[PDB]
Amino acid sequence: QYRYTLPVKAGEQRLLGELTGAACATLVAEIAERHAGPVVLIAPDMQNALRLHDEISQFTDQMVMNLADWETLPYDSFSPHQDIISSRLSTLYQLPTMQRGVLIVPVNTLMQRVCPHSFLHGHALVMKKGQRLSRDALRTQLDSAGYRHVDQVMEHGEYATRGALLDLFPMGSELPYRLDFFDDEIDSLRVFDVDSQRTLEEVEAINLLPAHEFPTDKAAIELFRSQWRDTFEVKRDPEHIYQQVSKGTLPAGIEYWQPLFFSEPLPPLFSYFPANTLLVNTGDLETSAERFQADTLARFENRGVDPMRPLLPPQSLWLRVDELFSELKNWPRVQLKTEHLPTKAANANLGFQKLPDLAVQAQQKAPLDALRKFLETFDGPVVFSVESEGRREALGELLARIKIAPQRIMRLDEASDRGRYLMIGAAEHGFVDTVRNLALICESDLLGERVARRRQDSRRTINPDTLIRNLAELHIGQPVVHLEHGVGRYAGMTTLEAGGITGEYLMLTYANDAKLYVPVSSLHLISRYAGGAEENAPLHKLGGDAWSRARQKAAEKVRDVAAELLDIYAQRAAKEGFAFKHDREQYQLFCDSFPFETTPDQAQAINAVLSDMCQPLAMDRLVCGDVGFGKTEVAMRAAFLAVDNHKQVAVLVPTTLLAQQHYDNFRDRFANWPVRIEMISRFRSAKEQTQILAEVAEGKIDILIGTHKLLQSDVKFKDLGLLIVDEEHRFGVRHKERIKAMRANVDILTLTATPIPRTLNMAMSGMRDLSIIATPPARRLAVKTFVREYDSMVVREAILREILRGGQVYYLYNDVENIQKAAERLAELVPEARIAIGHGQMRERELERVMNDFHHQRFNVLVCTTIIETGIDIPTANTIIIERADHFGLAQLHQLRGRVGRSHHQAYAWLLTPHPKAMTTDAQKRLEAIASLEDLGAGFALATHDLEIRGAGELLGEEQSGSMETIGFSLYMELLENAVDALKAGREPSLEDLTSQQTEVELRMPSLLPDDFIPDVNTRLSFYKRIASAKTENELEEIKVELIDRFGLLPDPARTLLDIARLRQQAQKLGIRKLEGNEKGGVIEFAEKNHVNPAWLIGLLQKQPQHYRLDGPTRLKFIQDLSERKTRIEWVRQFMRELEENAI
Amino acid sequence: GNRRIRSVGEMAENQFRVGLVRVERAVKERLSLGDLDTLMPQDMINAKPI
Ligand SMILES: Nc1ncnc2c1ncn2[C@@H]1O[C@H](COP(=O)(O)OP(=O)(O)OP(=O)(O)O)[C@@H](O)[C@H]1O
Ligand SMILES: [Mg+2]
Repeated sequence: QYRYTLPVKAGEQRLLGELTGAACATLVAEIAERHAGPVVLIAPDMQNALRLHDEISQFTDQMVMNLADWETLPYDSFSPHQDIISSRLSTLYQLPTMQRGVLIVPVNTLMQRVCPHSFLHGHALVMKKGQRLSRDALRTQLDSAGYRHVDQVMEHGEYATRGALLDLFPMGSELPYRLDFFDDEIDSLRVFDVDSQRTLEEVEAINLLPAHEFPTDKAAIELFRSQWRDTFEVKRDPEHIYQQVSKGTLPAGIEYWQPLFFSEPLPPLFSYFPANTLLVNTGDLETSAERFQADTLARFENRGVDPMRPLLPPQSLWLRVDELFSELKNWPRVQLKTEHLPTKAANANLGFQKLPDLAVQAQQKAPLDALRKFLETFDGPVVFSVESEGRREALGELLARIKIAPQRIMRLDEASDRGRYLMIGAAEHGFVDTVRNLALICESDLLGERVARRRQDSRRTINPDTLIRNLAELHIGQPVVHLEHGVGRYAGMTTLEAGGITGEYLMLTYANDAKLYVPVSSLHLISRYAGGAEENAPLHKLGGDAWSRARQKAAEKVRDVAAELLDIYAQRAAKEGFAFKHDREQYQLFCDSFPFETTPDQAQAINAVLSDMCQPLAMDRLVCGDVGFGKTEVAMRAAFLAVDNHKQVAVLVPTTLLAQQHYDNFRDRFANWPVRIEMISRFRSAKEQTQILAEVAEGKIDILIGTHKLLQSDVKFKDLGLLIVDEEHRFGVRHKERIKAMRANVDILTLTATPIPRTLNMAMSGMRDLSIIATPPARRLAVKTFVREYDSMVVREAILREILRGGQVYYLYNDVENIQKAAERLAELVPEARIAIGHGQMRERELERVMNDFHHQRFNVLVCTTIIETGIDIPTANTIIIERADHFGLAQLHQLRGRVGRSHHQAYAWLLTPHPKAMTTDAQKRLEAIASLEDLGAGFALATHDLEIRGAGELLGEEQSGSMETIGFSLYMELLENAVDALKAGREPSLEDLTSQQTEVELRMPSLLPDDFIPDVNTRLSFYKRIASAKTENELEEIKVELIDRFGLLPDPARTLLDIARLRQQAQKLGIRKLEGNEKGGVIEFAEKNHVNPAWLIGLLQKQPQHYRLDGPTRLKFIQDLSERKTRIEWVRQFMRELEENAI
Repeated sequence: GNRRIRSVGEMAENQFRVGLVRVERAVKERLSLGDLDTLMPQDMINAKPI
């Protein structure tokens, strides 16, 4: 027995109470199971409907299905994307006889009118083999369809019923079909010829649906025109929809002139309902129907202008709320509402209390305190409802911390009196079902809230040294403090104009005589001086010296990159690769876990990657494929091959949010195989990194996803076997090579969508392989690009079109300082939306929360910078709005456009531009190019367009994109071959090895052999090797004299390099482990067994307190006026010598 | 009465105006970019396109 009775009568209601969040789901599951007939869930808004479509399906198994609505807005200008109609009609054809299941409609669709009968049981036929129907029923329905009984069916509108076999020549196609009803059932779908009557194919289910929502044939066009001349007025213009339809074409938003085509009023959709449904509500309807009617009326009057393209009244294409509640008194109804309903029949209360304070945080030494104390005091069962599959493991290793191991159940009524279970679904909030004592603890009840940004005391001081009461009496020349800019000199009253207002101002002279005028209405921002130096007061510069001091830096080309890159590649080309082992079935299971199908180009790229990894050479492959084509699953099916040989994949992504997304996706995909995946970035705190690094070094973590924090010289993999650069049109060069440098024979799998020109040319010349991806995966539609001048009405219409569909919006802004004001302005413009700010300059525990909540639909619009430029998935987001698209690269614009789409929904992307009197010519060229290439597979064409204009940079340097007089590939292969042969023969270690054991004497003062001095990169590299490997000062001097002979005078960088290597030679023998230097001083880092006199050390400290300070066990900070580099060098050498004479 | 003379002053002023258009475009972009409250005009205009 159950808790309450369902109603079965005309329109009697049942109010259910107290059902808190994600309990509407379990009630509708219970109702759908206990009811002998359909259940129609009338959600309050499409958003909720979509959410319910995922929640309900978790708690039962009846066919829960939506009703795919036109994703346009009322009286919009876009077509409903014909695929949608192919699923909007089919539902309607089954709806008069569905015998079980749940149909979810919002009131946006519920208030709409739909095709009114006839046309459906006239222009369609859906029939599967499990249609238990007779012959003469089809006979009379085709009779009503107007088909003629022809024994030799050859043309449209013909049917036959002879013996046991039934024939049709349908209105839609040109093929007749044989049916073969047996025993009140259909048994065959024999595609037989127009005349020969010979079966071509036997099928099980047939679909002949009209590809337009309204009839399109000539008679219906004439009817449309006649109704038009009845109601509207025809104007002579080749764009008026009267002449557009008459000429045969269908305009953009033609679906909103639906009722004209039919000459019988559109039925209110309720005629399509079965005999005995049971309308289950959610929230409220007599509040959301009214809101939608008001918005529809607003759109009708808004667009009830424009004599071109006129509109029907909303009564003609929508139910009026009065009619809608005339009809919801014609169905037996159950309302699920979250509040204590008092007492009566047709009313009931289901005790569904909210969960207690469940939250965790790393602040307490016991983080799992709320849960550990709740799960002992709970007599009932507890079901944990984790979100995905992989998240189970991310929740399975967290409840192991308090000795709770959850079984996995399938249906919620498998719970005991006492047990912990978890189930996988999409529920969003918990509940303590105190009726049957059970509890559901959704994963969003373990991550309660974030409460930081609680600040620090005092950002202002009031009435101290200078009250600043200021009834003006100040003299002229008297120093003054502005709170924001510092000390200036008050230079009198003045009068000014400011664009329409004449005001009085105070006159303040800062440094360089740059004057600041402050209003007299706001003189309280100004205080008197306090240092007691009214004659010795300083003077700041307004606006700082950021612009001035930024040119102080550079021009020394402190490091030569050609030698390093040549040595990296030369070490690469020498070592034999690893030839992975491939297990057929043990990778077949990994393939079977993929819930999709590999398109015949993705399965070609995957096969190439595997057959390249299983070769004795070293891969270097680019997987350039257009955005959203499933490039990442190539990385996973290569990562499985790698780590199945115990080989420590390392995935490298160029931003934090992409790192978090890839961490979640990899835990999802590797959710059963014993490979421990971890992510290292700036999200992970310093007590998590210091454990992840220890794990990696010991070799237990087997996939490590990281931002640039990965390549920071403290990350030592045990057995690295595969490197997956993701979104490599970033990273520069040194970041891409900094992981290849430590392990040469590693395999690199370089994933990108628009490769940056250097690594596109270098793929087009054979240095790397290339495996393009085309054939967009399943149901992707090319994103529609629109380029408009910025307009608040355009923004509002775009946002509402997306939101009332239920999706989400990226509103890309790309200016951090003004993004707060931009989000405020947006939230005042569109009150209907929910808006959050996302950019990579927050406290990062706020960015975690923001992009988590975005993934869980807790807000719609995300005002964001270009941190979302790198492959954030979010398959619901289907509208990007680029605020200022004029300054963005072609590759940048393509990646931003690729964020939307990602699923079967047609997704628009707007590139708002400033008004064209201030856009450069190159900007309109870029924008017209990116709007032209609005198709699929456009990524690689755009990349090879960006190359060829930008031109590939140095093949053996930094600076990926630019002409800039590279070295030739034909020269480069010869140079590399010479390096390979000298290296292998010689067997010298890599330059990086000479960097590894190098006692660091980073004194950040240039040290290299200049290019003109030794032009041959190979020979210069040989001197690098022989210098840094010189282990005697005599050997260094022999190098010096040989280099003097072979190339004359020694430039300053060269001789400094020699002296620095000398100091290395000395300090490694001494016990100095890392020595520094700078303009103002430096630090010397000793080893554990050093040759430093500690008595002399304390002597240094106590006779020079202004020069020597110990901060650390071996960190001896020295400070000296090292304003000349030569003085710096002599200082450090003399320091060491003074140490070595006292060495012990 | 239909052909007129533009000597040194008018021609050079035209080129100065051509430069000033690019200057004011750059000024507008630099203003609409962030962090207004610590800008100064010297760090705002470029003396290159004049
Ligand atoms: N063959 C396929 N058929 C259908 N869907 C696919 C197929 N391959 C991938 N997908 C889906 O398409 C989406 C593409 O995301 P994915 O990250 O895999 O590629 P991508 O987005 O191009 O890579 P990146 O994140 O670097 O841009 C994924 O959600 C994936 O589930
Ligand atoms: Mg990727």
